[PDB]
Amino acid sequence: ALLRYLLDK
Amino acid sequence: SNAIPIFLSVLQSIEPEVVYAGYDNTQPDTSASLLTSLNELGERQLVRVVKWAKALPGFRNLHVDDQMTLIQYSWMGVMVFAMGWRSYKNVNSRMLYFAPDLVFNEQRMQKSTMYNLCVRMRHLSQEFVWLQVTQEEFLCMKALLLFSIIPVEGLKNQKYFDELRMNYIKELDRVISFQGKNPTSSSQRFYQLTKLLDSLQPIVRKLHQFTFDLFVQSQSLSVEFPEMMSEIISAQVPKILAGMVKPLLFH
Ligand SMILES: C[C@]12CCC(=O)C[C@@H]1CC[C@@H]1[C@@H]2CC[C@]2(C)[C@@H](O)CC[C@@H]12
Repeated sequence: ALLRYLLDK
Repeated sequence: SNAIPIFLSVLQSIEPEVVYAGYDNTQPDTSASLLTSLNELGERQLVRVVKWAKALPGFRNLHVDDQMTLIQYSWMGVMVFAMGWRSYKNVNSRMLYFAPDLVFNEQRMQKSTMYNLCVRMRHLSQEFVWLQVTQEEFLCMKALLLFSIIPVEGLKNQKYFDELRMNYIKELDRVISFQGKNPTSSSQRFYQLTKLLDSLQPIVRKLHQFTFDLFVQSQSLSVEFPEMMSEIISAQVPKILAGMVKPLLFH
């Protein structure tokens, strides 16, 4: 998560 | 692959804006205060690095797993390179311009407990001065740093990465010749700038060792790591130190 959260935005 | 005046337009348009560390410059500097601020600065910059990478043409066409891999492994190099550029443009590489509110003189380099790494980073900044790096060269070279470190077992779609990286290498090659030189002077310039990029890797490796040391001792040293910094440093940095990645050089 988190880095994945930013990439999915 | 993409027109030279257009490339520079795209790279200029997506270039991250200035970020401040939020440091209290009225306080007395300690090792913990300076290193925590650098950690906080890295988290703030990392958010911009993700937004920047997503706008780099071709990057988001990679499998999302490879996109994660690239950012996780190359964020150190991208930030250190941009820091060297900031120090070149703002203080003629005489000090380390991490942020407008976090500039390292010799005193802060000593109290940071990574004095020798700071010296190495100032030497990198001085190369900008000696080479007179253009803004156009800087932007192209920084984009290339996203393609500088890969897993030893490769990426999910290694072949597409290979061609995209070759493309961005060609963009640098075309930007240098776009600026008026003879082909001999352009060939030397390409070698100089790619050698400059390769010289980043020993510095980055020492920084990865140093940040993992701080992370291990963060509680005892009162050095705080923000959340996303902690997630990458506790996951991908150990793999780096275990030799599970390979740098992609030019020389
Ligand atoms: C990338 C940063 C923060 C962003 C920048 O301008 C370069 C600088 C290089 C040292 C780093 C720092 C982030 C935080 C780090 C990783 C500390 O943990 C140890 C060395 C630091």
